[PDB]
Amino acid sequence: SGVNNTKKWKMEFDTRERWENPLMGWASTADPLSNLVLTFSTKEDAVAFAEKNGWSYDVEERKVPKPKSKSYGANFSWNKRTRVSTK
Amino acid sequence: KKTSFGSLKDEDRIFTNLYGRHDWRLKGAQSRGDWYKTKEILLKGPDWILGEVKTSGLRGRGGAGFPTGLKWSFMNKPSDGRPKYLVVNADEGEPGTCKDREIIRHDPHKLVEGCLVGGRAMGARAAYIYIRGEFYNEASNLQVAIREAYEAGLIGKNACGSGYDFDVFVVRGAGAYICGEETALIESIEGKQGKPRLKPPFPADVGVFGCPTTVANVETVAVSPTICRRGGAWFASFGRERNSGTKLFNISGHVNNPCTVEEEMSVPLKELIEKHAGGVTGGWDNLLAVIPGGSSTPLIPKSVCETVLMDFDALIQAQTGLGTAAVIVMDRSTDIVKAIARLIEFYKHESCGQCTPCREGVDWMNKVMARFVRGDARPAEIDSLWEISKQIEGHTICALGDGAAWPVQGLIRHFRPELEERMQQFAQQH
Amino acid sequence: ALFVHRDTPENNPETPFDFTPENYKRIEAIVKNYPEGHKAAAVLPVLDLAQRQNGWLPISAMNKVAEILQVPPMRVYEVATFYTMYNRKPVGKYHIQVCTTTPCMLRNSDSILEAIQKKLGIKVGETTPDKLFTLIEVECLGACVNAPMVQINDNYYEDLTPKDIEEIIDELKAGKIPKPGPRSGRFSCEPAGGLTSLTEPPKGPGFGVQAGL
Ligand SMILES: Cc1cc2nc3c(=O)[nH]c(=O)nc-3n(C[C@H](O)[C@H](O)[C@H](O)COP(=O)(O)O)c2cc1C
Ligand code: SF4
Ligand code: FES
Repeated sequence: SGVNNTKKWKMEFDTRERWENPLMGWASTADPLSNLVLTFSTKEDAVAFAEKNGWSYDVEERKVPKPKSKSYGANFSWNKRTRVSTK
Repeated sequence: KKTSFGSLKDEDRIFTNLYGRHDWRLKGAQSRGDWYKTKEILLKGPDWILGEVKTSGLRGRGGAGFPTGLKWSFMNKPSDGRPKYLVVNADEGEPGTCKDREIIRHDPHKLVEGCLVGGRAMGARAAYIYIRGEFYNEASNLQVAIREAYEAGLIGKNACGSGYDFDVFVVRGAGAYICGEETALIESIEGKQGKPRLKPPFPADVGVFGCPTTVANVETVAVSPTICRRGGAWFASFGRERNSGTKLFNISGHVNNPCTVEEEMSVPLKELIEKHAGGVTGGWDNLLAVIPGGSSTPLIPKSVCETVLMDFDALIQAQTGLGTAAVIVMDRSTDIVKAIARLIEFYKHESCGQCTPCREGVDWMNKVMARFVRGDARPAEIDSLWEISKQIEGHTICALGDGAAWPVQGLIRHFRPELEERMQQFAQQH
Repeated sequence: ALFVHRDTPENNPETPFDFTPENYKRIEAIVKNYPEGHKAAAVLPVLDLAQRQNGWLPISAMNKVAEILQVPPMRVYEVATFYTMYNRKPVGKYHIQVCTTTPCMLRNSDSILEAIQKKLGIKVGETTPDKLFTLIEVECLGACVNAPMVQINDNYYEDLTPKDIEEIIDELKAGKIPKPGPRSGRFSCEPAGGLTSLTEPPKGPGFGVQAGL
């Protein structure tokens, strides 16, 4: 439930091939950017960093949980369906 | 004013058939003044009825002691389309308390009239009486009285000729001390597990079936008709101020004659035990400790019991509470640690399990207390037990968690030397 | 006292159960005590009725109550396991319940418990080989001033001594119904050896009534 890993913007790159090492079966890669992750305070900062480095980018809007109406008393409604059958 | 309290007269006693020596059916109840001018009371109006109760100074007899007049007036408001109900708490579960049993089986018509008079004050259409399932015979007595009242026009359509419609329903419990808690009682009537609700909402807004509700103790409701007939001022002439009226007392444990008796509020605890119960077994000096208001209240040692009065404010000063006014007496032959450990074992068996501090905490306290009984512990654990109880108290949904912490705190407060001495004995055998 | 169910030849969803035609009339009156749209309020009394007819609650009985009231079976299971008066295993024809909470403990309820075990030859929680008696300990039964007391089926036997309870068991073995209430001198909750109150004649109607009615 914690939300502390949803505060900052991140930049990541496309995933490329990983293959099995013939000797040990380990996951080999030839992609030098496979583990590169950058943290930014705002979308604008991340976009500016991508442009000056020449990377084409896809920005995705921040998804914020919608505010909800919570009511403990609705659990015992006289005539509504929100009445719970157990606690 | 009155400086000394007690020595109540039979003319001022309310529950005049406490011992069932007279007829409990309508014929007897009517001869004793019940159902008299009930029409006059009903036509006087809810606000007048609430005035008589507010002026009487009546406080809840269920164990929390909230002022009844103020509490009952939360229902005094316009209907919004929902029915309104009065719930009478006849679960009588607190160990040591058996006062409500005598009203139900010997004075049922005071309860039935109390429901009508109290129900009118709140504008309720019906009363549900929740009576613990174990009281099978008492509940059957109550149904006979209700049928008599229905057949005599006293309740039902146009009750007492007042033009007010009232029904009295009796619903039985199935074995659960927690179902005496006001919201757990409501959840039980609705057919669920007896698990208390959080507050808000309060029952006066969302109660049984989601409708406005007031939960009142059997004794609180049963005395209400007489307070209106004889007046609130007459009721307030008893007991210390803010501690008004006559209270039913259960004296059990190590007394010569355990009994139930009606006595004035603020009576000294010593006078109550000796005047009515025949004194402590082995004499007063054989007293070790008393639990004044049922198992939920902390014990007090003999030194406090010497001068303490029996009312809400007097016993709060002695670091306890009036509770249900059920006096459990323990003489010096008692294994005090064991006696309190059996009470924690009771709360362990009665916890509903809903909320963490009681579900886990009370069971934790039981395991520690069992070890304290044998002394198989270290003195440093006494302060751990004190701290654990303080994490249960005031963090639970309902007051059962508080009622399990208090007996532990009372034992540690007044009998710490006994606990440590027992631990020393155990260690020297090992 | 397991709070899970495992199907058994004598206790499985196919175990025969059904209310009698007479009990369906009682069930109908129970359901009318509650507002329309809240038939679930009848679960506790209808479940208890099934136990009175049958003596205990097979899972089939719980499934029947759920079906009659249009209630999910799990919600009936929750109630059957929450409340201790419901018997989810068959009990003896006489279910002896000894209160052992502190107020009854202080008046020597252990001697009562010891006597019943010696006379019946069982330990707490067991049934006699003839399935006549089941013995358990219980919490306060709300008869504390009358301790030590027991409850057998729907009756309270109070102010007991080891001799008194051994008599009651002997009466139940022979089939007689023993009168409930204190087995000592007194009748109910009065002080033993004489009333210390309520010795005057009760006042009549209209006594002390405030002016203005
Ligand atoms: C665990 C627990 C058990 C209770 N049992 C009872 C009871 O048996 N009878 C009762 O009147 N109140 C009982 N109460 C108190 C009720 O919750 C409530 O305060 C009372 O019914 C209000 O009625 P009153 O205003 O007349 O005191 C209990 C409370 C708790 C926390
Ligand atoms: S304090 Fe205990 S009885 Fe009360 S709601 Fe929490 S778990 Fe249930
Ligand atoms: S302690 Fe046994 S009836 Fe209350």
